[PDB]
Amino acid sequence: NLDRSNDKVYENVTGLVKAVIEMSSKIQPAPPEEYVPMVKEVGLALRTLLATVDETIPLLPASTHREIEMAQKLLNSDLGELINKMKLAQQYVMTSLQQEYKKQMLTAAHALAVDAKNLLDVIDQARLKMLGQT
Amino acid sequence: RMSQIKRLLSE
Repeated sequence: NLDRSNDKVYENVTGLVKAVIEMSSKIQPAPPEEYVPMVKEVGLALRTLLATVDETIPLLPASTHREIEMAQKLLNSDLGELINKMKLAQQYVMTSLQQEYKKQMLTAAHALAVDAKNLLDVIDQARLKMLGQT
Repeated sequence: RMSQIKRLLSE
């Protein structure tokens, strides 16, 4: 379908999704000096992503703005929620609970990726609309 | 889990 040669949204969503994947694969074996940076790395990707979307919004039809902004709302929400779990898992380092809190991080990050993927979907539908798809 | 996002990763 759509040409992604210079689709910034699509790159930024890819790179945020890769970031979640990276963190996930790495998380279990990993102490806080390793797993905090990777969450930073997600957040940074996220912001790069929302900034791009802010620039794109005004190019896309009026009728789709609400829905997007909400998808953006959500992503922040998710990130927040991932940090919470991140902090919990740090409180309980080298204790019985370490691992079961890393589980709830993984759940949170998988949410983030899913929702970023959904954001991308919205954008596309917007472009397609604006590009005059049938 | 892993396998789920890894597909949507490259569509």
